[PDB]
Amino acid sequence: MQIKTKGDLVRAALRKLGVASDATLTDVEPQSMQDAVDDLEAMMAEWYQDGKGIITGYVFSDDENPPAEGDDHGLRSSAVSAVFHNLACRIAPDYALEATAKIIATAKYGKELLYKQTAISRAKRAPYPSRMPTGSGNSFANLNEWHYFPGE
Amino acid sequence: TLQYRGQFDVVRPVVRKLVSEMRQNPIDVLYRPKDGARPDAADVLMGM
Repeated sequence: MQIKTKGDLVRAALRKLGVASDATLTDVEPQSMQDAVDDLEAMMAEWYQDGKGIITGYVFSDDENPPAEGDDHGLRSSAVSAVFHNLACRIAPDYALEATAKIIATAKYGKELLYKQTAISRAKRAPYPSRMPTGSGNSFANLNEWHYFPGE
Repeated sequence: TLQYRGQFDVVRPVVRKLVSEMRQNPIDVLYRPKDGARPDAADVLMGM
């Protein structure tokens, strides 16, 4: 992937918003870019709710390794588009802007697609209750009448 | 897995009914003399 760090994610968001790009004759200041990185970190922490939210593989930057920009985001290939579309939406209000309809739709669709696999894995059935027998068909042979082994 | 496997029997009452019906009418051998033989030709064999 050509996008590999939080800086590249922020630059892609700015490119989509039209604020800055490799083509524009003007670019945003490094303080603005750092603020956008902070916005991305806050958004990803709000999503990944200490493990009970959207699992993406995002790697959170530490204070000791100084520049948060330049750290590899750690996302999979399929998460980059959703992440930077949502980042463009989040940071557009800073520039007196409003992320356009296509950007909003792509962000929504990408967040859905991000959570799809995790939702499929989290849709699990609780084991049998505590007062349910296991029936004669199982209880013959090994005399097991109340266990419901959790093996599989 | 395990899954629930209950057994709600409905043929055992029929089998018990048939067994009891066949038990209420016992059957055994009965030796009868052949035609032209003595009228008592089967008593020893029947007693044994």
